[PDB]
Amino acid sequence: MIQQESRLKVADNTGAKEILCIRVLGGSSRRYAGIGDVIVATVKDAIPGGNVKRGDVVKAVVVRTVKERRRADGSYIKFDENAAVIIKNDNDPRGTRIFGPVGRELREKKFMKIVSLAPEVL
Amino acid sequence: PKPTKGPRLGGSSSHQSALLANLATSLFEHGRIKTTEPKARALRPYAEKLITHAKKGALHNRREVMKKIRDKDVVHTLFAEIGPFYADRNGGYTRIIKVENRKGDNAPMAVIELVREK
Amino acid sequence: MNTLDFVDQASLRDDIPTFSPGDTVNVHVKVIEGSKERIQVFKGVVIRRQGGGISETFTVRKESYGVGVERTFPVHSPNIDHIDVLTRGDVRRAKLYYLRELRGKKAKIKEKR
Amino acid sequence: ARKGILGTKLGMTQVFDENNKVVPVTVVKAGPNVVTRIRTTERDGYSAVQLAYGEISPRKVIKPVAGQFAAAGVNPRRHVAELRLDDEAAVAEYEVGQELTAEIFSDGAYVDVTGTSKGKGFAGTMKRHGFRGQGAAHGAQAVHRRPGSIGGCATPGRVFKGTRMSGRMGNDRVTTQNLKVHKVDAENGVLLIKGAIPGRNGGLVVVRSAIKRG
Amino acid sequence: AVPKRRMSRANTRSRRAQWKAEAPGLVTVSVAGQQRKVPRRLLKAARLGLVDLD
RNA sequence: ACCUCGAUGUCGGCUCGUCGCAUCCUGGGGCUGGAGCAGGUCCCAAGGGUUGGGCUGUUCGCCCAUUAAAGCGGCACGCGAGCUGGGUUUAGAACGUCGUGAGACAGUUCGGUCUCUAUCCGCCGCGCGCGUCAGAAGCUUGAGGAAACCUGUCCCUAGUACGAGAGGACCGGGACGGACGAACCUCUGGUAUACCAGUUGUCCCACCAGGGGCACGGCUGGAUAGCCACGUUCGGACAGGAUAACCGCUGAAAGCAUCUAAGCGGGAAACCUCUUCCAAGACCAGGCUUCUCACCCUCUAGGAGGGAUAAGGCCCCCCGCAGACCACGGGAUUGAUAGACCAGACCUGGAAGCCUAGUAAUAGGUGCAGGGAACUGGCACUAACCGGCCGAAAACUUAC
RNA sequence: AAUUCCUUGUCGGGUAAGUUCCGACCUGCACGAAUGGCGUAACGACUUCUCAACUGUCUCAACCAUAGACUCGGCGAAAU
RNA sequence: GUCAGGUAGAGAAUACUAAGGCGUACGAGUGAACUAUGGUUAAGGAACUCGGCAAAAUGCCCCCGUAACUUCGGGAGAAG
Ligand SMILES: [Mg+2]
Ligand SMILES: [Mg+2]
Ligand SMILES: [Mg+2]
Ligand SMILES: [Mg+2]
Ligand SMILES: [Mg+2]
Ligand SMILES: [Mg+2]
Ligand SMILES: [Mg+2]
Ligand SMILES: [Mg+2]
Ligand SMILES: [Mg+2]
Ligand SMILES: [Mg+2]
Ligand SMILES: [Mg+2]
Ligand SMILES: [Mg+2]
Ligand SMILES: [Mg+2]
Ligand SMILES: [Mg+2]
Ligand SMILES: [Mg+2]
Ligand SMILES: [Mg+2]
Ligand SMILES: [Mg+2]
Ligand SMILES: [Mg+2]
Ligand SMILES: [Mg+2]
Ligand SMILES: [Mg+2]
Ligand SMILES: [Mg+2]
Ligand SMILES: [Mg+2]
Ligand SMILES: [Mg+2]
Ligand SMILES: [Mg+2]
Ligand SMILES: [Mg+2]
Ligand SMILES: [Mg+2]
Ligand SMILES: [Mg+2]
Ligand SMILES: [Mg+2]
Ligand SMILES: [Mg+2]
Ligand SMILES: [Mg+2]
Ligand SMILES: [Mg+2]
Ligand SMILES: [Mg+2]
Ligand SMILES: [Mg+2]
Ligand SMILES: [Mg+2]
Ligand SMILES: [Mg+2]
Ligand SMILES: [Mg+2]
Ligand SMILES: [Mg+2]
Ligand SMILES: [Mg+2]
Ligand SMILES: [Mg+2]
Ligand SMILES: [Mg+2]
Ligand SMILES: [Mg+2]
Ligand SMILES: [Mg+2]
Ligand SMILES: [Mg+2]
Ligand SMILES: [Mg+2]
Ligand SMILES: [Mg+2]
Ligand SMILES: [Mg+2]
Ligand SMILES: [Mg+2]
Ligand SMILES: [Mg+2]
Ligand SMILES: [Mg+2]
Ligand SMILES: [Mg+2]
Ligand SMILES: [Mg+2]
Ligand SMILES: [Mg+2]
Ligand SMILES: [Mg+2]
Ligand SMILES: [Mg+2]
Ligand SMILES: [Mg+2]
Ligand SMILES: [Mg+2]
Ligand SMILES: [Mg+2]
Ligand SMILES: [Mg+2]
Ligand SMILES: [Mg+2]
Ligand SMILES: [Mg+2]
Ligand SMILES: [Mg+2]
Ligand SMILES: [Mg+2]
Ligand SMILES: [Mg+2]
Ligand SMILES: [Mg+2]
Ligand SMILES: [Mg+2]
Ligand SMILES: [Mg+2]
Ligand SMILES: [Mg+2]
Ligand SMILES: [Mg+2]
Ligand SMILES: [Mg+2]
Ligand SMILES: [Mg+2]
Ligand SMILES: [Mg+2]
Ligand SMILES: [Mg+2]
Ligand SMILES: [Mg+2]
Ligand SMILES: [Mg+2]
Ligand SMILES: [Mg+2]
Ligand SMILES: [Mg+2]
Ligand SMILES: [Mg+2]
Ligand SMILES: [Mg+2]
Ligand SMILES: [Mg+2]
Ligand SMILES: [Mg+2]
Ligand SMILES: [Mg+2]
Ligand SMILES: [Mg+2]
Ligand SMILES: [Mg+2]
Ligand SMILES: [Mg+2]
Ligand SMILES: [Mg+2]
Ligand SMILES: [Mg+2]
Repeated sequence: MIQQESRLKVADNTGAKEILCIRVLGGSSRRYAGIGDVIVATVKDAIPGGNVKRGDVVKAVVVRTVKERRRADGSYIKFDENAAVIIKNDNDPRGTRIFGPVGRELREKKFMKIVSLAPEVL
Repeated sequence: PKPTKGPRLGGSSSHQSALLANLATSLFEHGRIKTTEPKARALRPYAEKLITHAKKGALHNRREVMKKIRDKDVVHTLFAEIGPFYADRNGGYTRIIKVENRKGDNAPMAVIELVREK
Repeated sequence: MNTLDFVDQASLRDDIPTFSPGDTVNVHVKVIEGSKERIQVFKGVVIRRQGGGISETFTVRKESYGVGVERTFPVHSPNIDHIDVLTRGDVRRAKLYYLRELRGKKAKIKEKR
Repeated sequence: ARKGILGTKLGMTQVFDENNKVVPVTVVKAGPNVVTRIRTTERDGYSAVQLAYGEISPRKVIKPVAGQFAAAGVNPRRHVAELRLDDEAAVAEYEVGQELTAEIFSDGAYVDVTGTSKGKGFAGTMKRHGFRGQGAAHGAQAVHRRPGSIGGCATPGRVFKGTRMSGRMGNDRVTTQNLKVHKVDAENGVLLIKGAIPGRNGGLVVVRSAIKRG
Repeated sequence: AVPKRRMSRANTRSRRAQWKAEAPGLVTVSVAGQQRKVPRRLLKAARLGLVDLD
């Protein structure tokens, strides 16, 4: 449940390690982005040697959030930290490897590449 | 029992508690007191649960009532008279009857007493 | 008693073992992967049990690839097919929320005697 | 024709469908109704059926109401309402005396549920009308929950009837529509509706068929 | 705010009219063999001698 | 220079709106230098919608990320007895400039009190009285109003129409959303001032043990009910009528022609039904039906006045998730209305006493223990009473 | 520039976005040497810009208690 | 202006208390809006605003360890 000006730990090896939200995509006047909701972001700090450098405006997708998410079957998935992966405009990650577990909602948002690439899916 | 729904009776939450405890002590000591009608309505269930503690004779129940009441003569008289007196009455140990209104503030008055029939 | 009991007795589940918060369990959840039924096991520590009878829920915590995970289930959910209690924990609470703030060897549970 | 029944709101719980998805349900006792009267255009000016629900002691029935039930031939009930029908061919199948139970509905049937919503007392414009408040800081002076402007200056010089102000809230007829009947417990005279129903527990509701989704 | 005009006698007497009292409803009780009138609220308390019938 | 100088408070922002259409989006079209995609221009259309930030005191404006779109205006450049007070316009100080100076500057900079118990109209809710040709009660019809109306993406159709290629639809179907609104509390989450536990300081209950008062509920960890959103569910429809622009049919005047002159049609989120809610003080004060349908006295017999009643209601009483009071709803012994009591659900988390292990702090057992509010079911034990107050009919005319 | 109207001057930094800010440039409307000029460690309830932390300031508000408001009894004004 | 019990405590601070002194002069009710004064708040964390205004936050003792700069005193309780 991510606002604008919310900071999310980047969860792939693009080089960035923190981002800040700029807008939530998926509708006019939208507020929150749970798991599976693509946002536009600004990179707030990155490893200096990476390709994704600091200040770059990028497109990321949330893969785990601290706020609980109801599932259709009555179950809930809740993480201990907010994380996003930087993807392309082609709906696939820019990095070559995903770190940490990833909430299962990306499979019905057609983020096939990420779900295939994260060590284990929740 | 069920809490006060509106603002607490003595002007605050802590004053209502001590106010109830003093009212219950006086009721058990004298067997009949006259106070205001809301205070009497609040004192009925609170005093009857102490009487229930006194009806069943254990050290644990004596400790609970001493926790709430803080007067050892009244605790003795509870467990020596009132508990045994109500060994065959199942609840409803008290009786509130409405009496004439006060004069200074025209406060609705009432009297609580202990039932002496069975 | 408890008015809607007559509507809720029907769907209550048998074969749910007794388990208290502090217990290490594995819960087998059945999950569809493109209409293909697989079974996925969540092995964690029970950190609460919010009381409701049919609406009874329980929360499990598990530390996975460096990130903590909470999974909350309804106790009588039929996606759960099986709950295994592996060990019994020694706790003094009904809700072990502090485990979300402790990490590692300090997230340990005393073994029940 | 638009079928319907009177009942009470027992409470609400959850069920799991066959595909293992939790469904919130409100449980309604759609207990027996006797029809006590028919309204027809030839006599009353419109087609409707007056039916009675509830259990009441005859000692508690006022003599006019008891007489109106005697003219029907049925024992008095607590509540009496009526269904607006549409034509006479609809009221052809209702006769004064007969019965109707929850088995009028079925699985998947969409129903409109009419109830009377909970009372919210004297409510302010934020609770009542969803007003934006005002600032909690930066200098705001005793206006943290007040409506503010209620018109313009000297033209029109008044406050435009219909202005949203603060007053009694709740306690109103509310129809929630297109609510799925998850399951009718036929033997126990209960029906389980997917969603929420207006009113308190043990309140009278009218469960009618849906016109938008019939 | 402040009253713009002095208010008229009809309008003054219109809501001075609402400031009235209602007489309590009395019932009869028998104390010491002689009849007295008391509110039905105080009926029991008169019947067991806890209200002072002057 | 027409009202206001025995006072009409001055910019911007906030809150809350309201109306126009000179239309920003959505809807309907005509012409194109309109192949399609996408446009240009004009016409019709005001139902709903019309984002969050950076820079600046900002309006204006510049930019950032979006969006179907980020419309323009009137209302004392709407709105300070509704807020603010950054701007502007006192008194302090300083810079630059002018002045001999006191000082001054549509020059700049730092600081700089925003009063009011609502009388009347207006508006949002709530009662009391009378009326609707007897007195009451149940269910209703609706004239007349108010509410609501927004919209995107993906996929089939279809890589099809069209096009050299790039590109790529009309129309019709299917799936999921964004914002908004309403009800609700099963789930999630919040809160919890008479719930449970731990704990520090101090005093007290003679002392030990166990507890209590006070320190923001002392603090801390949880927390059922109720209220609630961050939660759950549902909504905007379908269809019909009359149309706007526009498109016509059959057609004279005017031998051909023309949507018009006689006649007949298609035609949009606008209008009328439709959906939801209020609604007979709707004075044309309505309809269906049930109940009571009676009992005397005086004035002087014409009408009135008084009184006792019925059906019914009101107060008193026990309450409510109904509530500012009032009203509303339920109960009132032929009674489960509230409290107590018993049991259950639930919350806390394993009471006290004893025994035991250890030098001890402490740990184990007895034992899902003890405590406990709201939720459910039993139970007349306690209160709902040896009860008062209101409250029922002229006739006449014609038709029958 | 507490000084520059022109002006949101120009270039760099800083932000996703920089009319303030910092470092410089010199076209000083209209700086300038005891009405001192230029620096300066320490000091400041001074003015300005920034980061971390922290939060109901905000998204977007909900709930609890107390004093009023509200009801009952007593007394009992006011500006106008 | 004088006197200055106890227990924590550096303390005449603060919490609770002793002796002593008060309960100080309208009350009784009541879960309305709204105002005031306190409290808590999921996710986010200055996105508010003229401006982090107001709140939140740090806070004590003992060890370790402390920067540019300096007028050699400091900065310094730096920071950690
Ligand atoms: Mg309460
Ligand atoms: Mg209050
Ligand atoms: Mg008070
Ligand atoms: Mg206290
Ligand atoms: Mg439990
Ligand atoms: Mg607010
Ligand atoms: Mg003020
Ligand atoms: Mg304030
Ligand atoms: Mg004004
Ligand atoms: Mg006017
Ligand atoms: Mg002139
Ligand atoms: Mg004049
Ligand atoms: Mg003037
Ligand atoms: Mg004047
Ligand atoms: Mg004036
Ligand atoms: Mg004047
Ligand atoms: Mg306005
Ligand atoms: Mg036009
Ligand atoms: Mg327009
Ligand atoms: Mg168009
Ligand atoms: Mg065109
Ligand atoms: Mg319309
Ligand atoms: Mg600025
Ligand atoms: Mg406007
Ligand atoms: Mg203005
Ligand atoms: Mg204006
Ligand atoms: Mg103003
Ligand atoms: Mg002002
Ligand atoms: Mg100012
Ligand atoms: Mg000056
Ligand atoms: Mg000079
Ligand atoms: Mg109508
Ligand atoms: Mg609502
Ligand atoms: Mg519940
Ligand atoms: Mg909770
Ligand atoms: Mg307690
Ligand atoms: Mg002792
Ligand atoms: Mg001790
Ligand atoms: Mg203590
Ligand atoms: Mg004391
Ligand atoms: Mg607590
Ligand atoms: Mg808590
Ligand atoms: Mg609640
Ligand atoms: Mg012709
Ligand atoms: Mg022609
Ligand atoms: Mg009218
Ligand atoms: Mg009528
Ligand atoms: Mg009556
Ligand atoms: Mg009643
Ligand atoms: Mg119990
Ligand atoms: Mg124990
Ligand atoms: Mg009960
Ligand atoms: Mg009479
Ligand atoms: Mg007459
Ligand atoms: Mg400057
Ligand atoms: Mg200058
Ligand atoms: Mg400039
Ligand atoms: Mg620049
Ligand atoms: Mg500079
Ligand atoms: Mg000089
Ligand atoms: Mg000079
Ligand atoms: Mg000189
Ligand atoms: Mg100088
Ligand atoms: Mg200088
Ligand atoms: Mg210096
Ligand atoms: Mg100084
Ligand atoms: Mg100062
Ligand atoms: Mg809201
Ligand atoms: Mg008060
Ligand atoms: Mg008074
Ligand atoms: Mg001392
Ligand atoms: Mg002191
Ligand atoms: Mg003393
Ligand atoms: Mg009140
Ligand atoms: Mg507050
Ligand atoms: Mg928060
Ligand atoms: Mg938090
Ligand atoms: Mg910051
Ligand atoms: Mg800002
Ligand atoms: Mg900033
Ligand atoms: Mg802003
Ligand atoms: Mg501050
Ligand atoms: Mg503070
Ligand atoms: Mg150091
Ligand atoms: Mg320094
Ligand atoms: Mg330090």
